[PDB]
Amino acid sequence: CQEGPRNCRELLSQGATLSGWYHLCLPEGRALPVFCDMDTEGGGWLVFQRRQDGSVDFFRSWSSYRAGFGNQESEFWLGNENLHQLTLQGNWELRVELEDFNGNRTFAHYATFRLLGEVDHYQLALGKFSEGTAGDSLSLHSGRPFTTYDADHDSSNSNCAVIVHGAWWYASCYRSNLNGRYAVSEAAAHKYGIDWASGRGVGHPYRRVRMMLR
Ligand SMILES: C[C@H]1O[C@H](O)[C@H](O)C[C@H]1O
Ligand SMILES: [Ca+2]
Repeated sequence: CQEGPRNCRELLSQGATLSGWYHLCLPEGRALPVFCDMDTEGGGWLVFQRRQDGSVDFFRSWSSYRAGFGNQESEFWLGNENLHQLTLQGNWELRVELEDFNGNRTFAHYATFRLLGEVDHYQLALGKFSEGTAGDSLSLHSGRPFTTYDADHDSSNSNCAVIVHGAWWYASCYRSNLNGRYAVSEAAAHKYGIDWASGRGVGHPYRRVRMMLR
């Protein structure tokens, strides 16, 4: 791509008012299919992660997390390199949306979100918590490198990704684990699941999750 829209706000501004899959032209001149939410909170949100049904396996390698994986019509991880490139310029606010098995929605908002490069293991650079009924469960993870089952960078004597079955900016191990193993009900819940500590707490998973930037 020579050029095209740099982000979902630009798309909205030019009259793309329906949420859905669009192409962004990234700073290096590469076109990237992304999901834009044009409707929630004024719209213009780049949805980079979504859990909905357990249809997609989230227990994936460093390379899969780097490049992205999943299905456009359901669950996906956009990819760490994409997120690093997107967030190299500009301030992007993070909105996390969580929905439990009862359909109760709760949200968390952080002022900025940025990923460092692969050399720094896509370390998370997270702004301060602004508001959210779900509470703050990502602050712990700021300043921490990403780890996967084949790339242990956490602060644990073991590999947190293996132990807890996911991929995240693990410490030893987490306050949030949104890329963790899917569970279709509280009865099928895993020891460590799609957890938000300040929300429903560790071991008490959610039914739907999105992470998104604007
Ligand atoms: C071993 C450890 O794993 C994570 O950090 C959980 O949040 C709490 C705990 O059980
Ligand atoms: Ca370790």
